[PDB]
Amino acid sequence: KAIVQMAKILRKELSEEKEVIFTDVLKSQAKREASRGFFDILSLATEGCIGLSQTEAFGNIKIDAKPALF
Amino acid sequence: GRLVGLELSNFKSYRGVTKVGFGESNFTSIIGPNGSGKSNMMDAISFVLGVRSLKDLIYRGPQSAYVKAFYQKGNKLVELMRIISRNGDTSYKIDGKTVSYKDYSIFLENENILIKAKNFLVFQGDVEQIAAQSPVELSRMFEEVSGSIQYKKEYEELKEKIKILNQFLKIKKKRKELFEKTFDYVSDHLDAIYRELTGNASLTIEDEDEPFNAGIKYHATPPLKRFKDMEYLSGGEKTVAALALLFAINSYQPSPFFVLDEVDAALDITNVQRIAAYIRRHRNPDLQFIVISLKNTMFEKSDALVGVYRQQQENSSKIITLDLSNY
Ligand SMILES: Nc1ncnc2c1ncn2[C@@H]1O[C@H](COP(=O)(O)OP(=O)(O)OP(O)(O)=S)[C@@H](O)[C@H]1O
Ligand SMILES: [Mg+2]
Repeated sequence: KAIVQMAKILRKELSEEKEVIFTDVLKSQAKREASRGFFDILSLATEGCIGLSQTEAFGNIKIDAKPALF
Repeated sequence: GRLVGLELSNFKSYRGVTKVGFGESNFTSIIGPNGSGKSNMMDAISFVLGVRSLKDLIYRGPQSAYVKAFYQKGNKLVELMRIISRNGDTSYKIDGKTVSYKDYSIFLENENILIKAKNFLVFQGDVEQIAAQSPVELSRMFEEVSGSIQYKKEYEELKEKIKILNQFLKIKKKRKELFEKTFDYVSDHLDAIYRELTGNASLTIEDEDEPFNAGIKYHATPPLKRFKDMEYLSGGEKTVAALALLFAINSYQPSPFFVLDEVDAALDITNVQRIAAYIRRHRNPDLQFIVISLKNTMFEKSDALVGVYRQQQENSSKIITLDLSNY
């Protein structure tokens, strides 16, 4: 289950900062991986553990934490 | 042409205003968890295009909902819009100016989007049927895709009456030639496509003189095996046979894009790979593939991704996009 490995890296980083960019979270793990992580966020946002926001078409995805992430 | 993007307004689970940009992707996968609202997104595409496979659309905690599609017709970017009021009254618009469903249907019918045949939209859970349908049904579809179905009424009227016979031969010659104009092409390209998705497949007319008055027997034989009746094929086998027919039939008057829901649900990891390979290998500015898959094997190979997620507080689906052509 990778939705936990991703929840972990985010649960950490979101305790040392308010905002986190998707590209960065991927960064700290080293294309099949980008998509894999992308789904993980979407999953997490749906469960309610995370917040998502994007400004432009294919711009940056801002990830913020929610009380449930913990 | 290409489907550049969409704009939904209280469409289904898409409360408020939602913008979806496909960018220059010619292979986009709409991914997200169960219940997030991916199929609703396809329901929106089929909705703007006409298609009747109503107030039950419109979001539910507004009085009307609308969907806009930004089609790329040459240099210009056309805006196709459709609205539904809570009473059921729909309205169509093109580039902002209201129009009739006839003018609308034609615009699309001219860009090869036959909302009649729906042969470019495979809804969730329906892929295997394209193969498993009955010969009579397959025939009906051919009649529907070629256009030969039009002469169906008149042909029946004049058929019953029995110099009134020349009016019957004249029309028979059209229903038949129009039907063959499509069938022949499809038949000729069917086997190559099936083999690529692998193999051997074929179509067979039953009533040779009047093919439209009988079944069309579809035969597919997965590789290392040897049978022909769809009855013997397994779920994954039936799926692949279906995707081949689906693509063969569209090869005649190529729709500009496909919207496939969970077509890969019954597939091997090997087979998911072949479909993904095929899609990637054939996608291009003229043939765009919008796929909804839960499988990484599938969406990994995409050009871009449209991620759908829920936002429980706000009780609405949401969208975020990612371009995979970089990774
Ligand atoms: N009129 C509506 N108003 C608000 N929410 C709606 C409406 N119609 C449907 N929904 C919601 O949308 C969900 C269905 O979304 P779909 O588009 O089927 O999701 P999905 O991502 O396709 O899921 P699968 O097929 O299981 S992978 C349901 O769970 C509903 O709660
Ligand atoms: Mg669905």
